[PDB]
Amino acid sequence: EVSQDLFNQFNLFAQYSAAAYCGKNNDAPAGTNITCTGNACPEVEKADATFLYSFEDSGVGDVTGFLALDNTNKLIVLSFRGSRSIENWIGNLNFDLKEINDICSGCRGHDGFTSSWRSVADTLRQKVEDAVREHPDYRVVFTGHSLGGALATVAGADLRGNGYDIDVFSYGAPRVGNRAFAEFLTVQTGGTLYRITHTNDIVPRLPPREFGYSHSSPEYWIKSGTLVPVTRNDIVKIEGIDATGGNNQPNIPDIPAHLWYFGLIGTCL
Amino acid sequence: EVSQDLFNQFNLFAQYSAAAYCGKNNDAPAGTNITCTGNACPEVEKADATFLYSFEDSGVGDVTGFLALDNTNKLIVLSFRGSRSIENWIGNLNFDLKEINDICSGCRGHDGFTSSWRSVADTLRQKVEDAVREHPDYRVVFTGHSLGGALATVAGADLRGNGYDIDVFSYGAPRVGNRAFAEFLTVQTGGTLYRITHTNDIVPRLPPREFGYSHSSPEYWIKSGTLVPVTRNDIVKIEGIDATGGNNQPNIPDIPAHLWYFGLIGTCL
Repeated sequence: EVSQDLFNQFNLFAQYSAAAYCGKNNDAPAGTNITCTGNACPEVEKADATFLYSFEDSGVGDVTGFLALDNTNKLIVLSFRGSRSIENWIGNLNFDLKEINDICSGCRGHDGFTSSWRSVADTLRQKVEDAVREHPDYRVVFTGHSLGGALATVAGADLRGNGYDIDVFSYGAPRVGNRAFAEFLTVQTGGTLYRITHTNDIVPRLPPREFGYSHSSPEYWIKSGTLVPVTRNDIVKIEGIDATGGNNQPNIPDIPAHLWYFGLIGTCL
Repeated sequence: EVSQDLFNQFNLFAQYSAAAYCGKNNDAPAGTNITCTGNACPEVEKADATFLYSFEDSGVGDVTGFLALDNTNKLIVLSFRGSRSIENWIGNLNFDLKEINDICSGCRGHDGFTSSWRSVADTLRQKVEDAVREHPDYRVVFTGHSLGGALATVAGADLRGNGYDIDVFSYGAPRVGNRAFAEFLTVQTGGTLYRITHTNDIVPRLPPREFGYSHSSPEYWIKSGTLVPVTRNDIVKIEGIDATGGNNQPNIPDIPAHLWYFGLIGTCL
């Protein structure tokens, strides 16, 4: 259903997100080769990939992650880590929508996450633009898992439209706001956002559509189970805003599913 | 380089060992189907397997585990859980011997795995005698990962001799005694020991061959990496008390390889 080529990119950014959690990237220097504990990012390891700037608890929300240069894949990857302790971070999630208009008219975006990027935007936007300058032939991708995901999406739609495309790969990201917004992220150019989800991952269930939230389109939904290897013949395009048969199926959800996107993610052996 | 039937048994007992850490298994009413959280033990979930005796923290060594009635596989399984933090248990690992002539004359063992077992030995011997009575033709199998492995092994060697074979499958087990214990465990009667190791796993290399400890033979080595699916082709039979060319290689150990035996084990998603 999804192309071998999209499958590799999905896999690779899953590893870049997982690397945000695992091995020597929580804080660190510049130029460092990227490596992960417990085989958590082999495809990144296999690439000529190097740190550009590493961050932590940046601004009001606690923003942690890195900016990488991948000479093999021709990339500049900004990766946002999610929470240190997920189950905590889960129950505490305020269903609250602050209007997004700067980013788009009539739109609505989650106060916690919406407020979280602004906190840091200028100090990193800068650091990206700089890299863009050095390798203007390189594709800018922002990725992230969980809280890291949400950030990426917010950093992305935000910082888009200054001349350089911004792809986003989110793995197990939650809703960031409203049906207008959703429609925005769906047709907004200069970056194709790829919202990846798994089975009944609890994160992209929240917040609910019952609370006026919605998700952008399409959604990429991994139907293979937890700990199960992923093949490109297990990933389905759920095109149509909030179409069902997706992470939005009617049924009951789970956390171990949040930790399995292609490989182990948001935790570290 | 092992048979298929052998592979399935490896895999089922890895799940059975996993379950000892994960699921609603830690204490539940007898007769309830055995289950786990985070896709830990699906082949055990597939079977008609219920708990017989549930325990945890019992013993003078906080010994944790379960006895399990498997109608589908026609087995009686006794499963021992490892430490809750394999690190604070690797770190704190005391290597002092003790006499174990009850098991085998001359043999000396780790005062720790011996004593925690000795304390639960009567009470658990009894409970297996009831299921063996209840099911004379069922296979008694003792299993465990990490510490669990070790205990299981020290149980097997000890309870063999009552008129029923006791097979042992340990996963990433530590070395358990001197050269006398080994040989007893390499050629002893009344049940086969299947000692499974993965790559550069750490615990099977402890305690050192230079604190008076040695390995039972044979060894079934898993060559596939951490977070990599296991095939019959990725297991290799390593022959010989303390042989090398498997796990017992002069290289640098790895905690995460210990946490992957056919699937996730030693931790829960």
